[PDB]
Amino acid sequence: SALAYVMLGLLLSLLNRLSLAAEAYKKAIELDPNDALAWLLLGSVLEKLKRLDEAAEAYKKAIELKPNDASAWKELGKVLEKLGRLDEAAKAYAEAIKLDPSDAEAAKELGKVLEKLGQLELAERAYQLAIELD
Amino acid sequence: KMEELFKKHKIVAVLRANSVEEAKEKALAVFRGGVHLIEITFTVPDADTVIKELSFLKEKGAIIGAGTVTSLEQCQKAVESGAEFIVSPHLDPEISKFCKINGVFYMPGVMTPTELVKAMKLGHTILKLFPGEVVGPQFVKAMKGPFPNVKFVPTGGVNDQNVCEWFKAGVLAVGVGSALVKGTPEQVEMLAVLFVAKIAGCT
Repeated sequence: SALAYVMLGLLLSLLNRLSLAAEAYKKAIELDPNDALAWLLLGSVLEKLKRLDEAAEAYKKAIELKPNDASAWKELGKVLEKLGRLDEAAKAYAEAIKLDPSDAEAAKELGKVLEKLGQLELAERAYQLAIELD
Repeated sequence: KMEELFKKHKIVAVLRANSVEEAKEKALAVFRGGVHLIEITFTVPDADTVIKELSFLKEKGAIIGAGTVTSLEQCQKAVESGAEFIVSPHLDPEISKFCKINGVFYMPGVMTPTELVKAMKLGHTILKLFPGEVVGPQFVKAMKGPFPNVKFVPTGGVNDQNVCEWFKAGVLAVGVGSALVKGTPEQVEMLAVLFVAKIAGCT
């Protein structure tokens, strides 16, 4: 039943009933607290539900399970950038590039965070990395 | 050997600071940024104490060594401090004998073909190309013919715009110093993860 509720949340996410999908992922979490897919999907659903403070907590719980997901770190960078922790998001985008230096999106989004944070030289070096990848 | 460790991490942090506490901060940021080869130059006052105070990073998987060694008596304090490799900007034959007997890896400074031959006769096949901003990657690609065994780790003129030119020429690693040293102890960690990414992306 742990997997079935995850498939239920995926189906509900296809019908834009996101709040109903979040309840499905949470039920699979109660059944198995170590299901990293349930945590990662819950973070991406709450991100679109704009529960950004709760969304980052599920993304951190997903990274705590599988600490080598460039998708989870990059998605945590989107939430923390929209939430307001620009320096904590740049540290999250950094861990995403440590795992995959070919992620053209993570390098482009890190240059945007650094450009708003101050260091144009650190941002420019990140912009050129993303441009060379694609 | 140390060569296989140079071939893996492919980057050496030529750390130059002013105080002892300033050096320990930048070494922590560089290691957190993914760079495991840290070259602590002896121009830093009391560099033999910085190397022995960073001994805990050798458990975390860091290779701390002493760089810019002018005299052999300076290499005495370098080996006794706990450095795992000795680096000099010039070729000093008496330092090579001391590092061979004590069992420490030594990378001399070479700029000419004759300085390379004299360093090869001492048994060295891994030389430091100082200053790389004068010889250029064309030098490394030129010595690939007559000396197919020498492996260069340049120090000068190695920036992010041409870091792939050095590697595609035939270098073993690169020693970035000015780019990694400049910045706050949090900008230094970010500068490392950006430099490690470009090296991994080179063809």
